[PDB]
Amino acid sequence: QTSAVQQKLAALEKSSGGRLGVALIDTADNTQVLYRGDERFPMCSTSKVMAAAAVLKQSETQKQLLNQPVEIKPADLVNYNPIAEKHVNGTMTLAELSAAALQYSDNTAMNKLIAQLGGPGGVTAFARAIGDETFRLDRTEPTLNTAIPGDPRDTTTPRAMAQTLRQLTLGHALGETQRAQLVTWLKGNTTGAASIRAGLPTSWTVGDKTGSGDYGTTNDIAVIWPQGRAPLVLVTYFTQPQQNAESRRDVLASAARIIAEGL
Ligand SMILES: O=C(N[C@@H]1C[C@H](c2nnn[nH]2)c2ccccc21)c1cccc(F)c1
Repeated sequence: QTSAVQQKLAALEKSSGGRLGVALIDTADNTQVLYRGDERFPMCSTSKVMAAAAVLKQSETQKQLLNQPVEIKPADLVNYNPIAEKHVNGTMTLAELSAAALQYSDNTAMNKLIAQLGGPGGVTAFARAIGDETFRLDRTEPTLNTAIPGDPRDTTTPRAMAQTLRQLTLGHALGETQRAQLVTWLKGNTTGAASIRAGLPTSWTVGDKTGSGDYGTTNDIAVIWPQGRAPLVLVTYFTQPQQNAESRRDVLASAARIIAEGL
């Protein structure tokens, strides 16, 4: 069946020039709204949530892991590294790398998380261990953002990512202190005000992780605490036909607004 909310999302998509994927979980009743919910989309930097969560999981059996120093060398810098470049020829702890990856979208920090997990397949292995059979990470930064249409590498579906984000932030995939740390990091994101947040009432509290890539790929995944309501989990993925297409964060805001008006 096609719901009123799904028809509004289809109209938004038709006027956007691209392909839109949405998954909402409303934890008030566990109901879900999906739009292209089982189609694959390139995750881009939204995958940084899975990598940070995997390191948090490791830290449950290594109390000092998040304080372990990691060498940052000049060769480790990639294309966008606003935090890591200040520490070249020095060190950052895994907590510092996680915070930089999540809150500033630092790509060198992401690569250190991936290396701590043994490579992209270690992030995928963590996803499988928490019940996500869909997520796949295949490459490091920056090439995981190529976002080529039809390419399965570094993709997931909106339904899978929403379920996983719920388990990580509101469920019990992580220990309680680790879940709280992940939520704190997401709530402190610096990059998200133009994306899902821009479509929601301003009184609501949001933690989110954005992503952007080639093909105008514009993504956001969020946990939302509405005024007077149980939390929502919302994934909005968007990608366009031309490699050099511009970012469209307004499309993600519009999708979130449609979702919020449909509650
Ligand atoms: O790594 C890339 N962009 C990051 C992704 C990161 C961000 N965007 N939205 N959330 N995080 C960000 C922020 C500022 C500047 C660059 C970047 C990329 C994109 C296309 C092609 C490519 F080979 C790499």
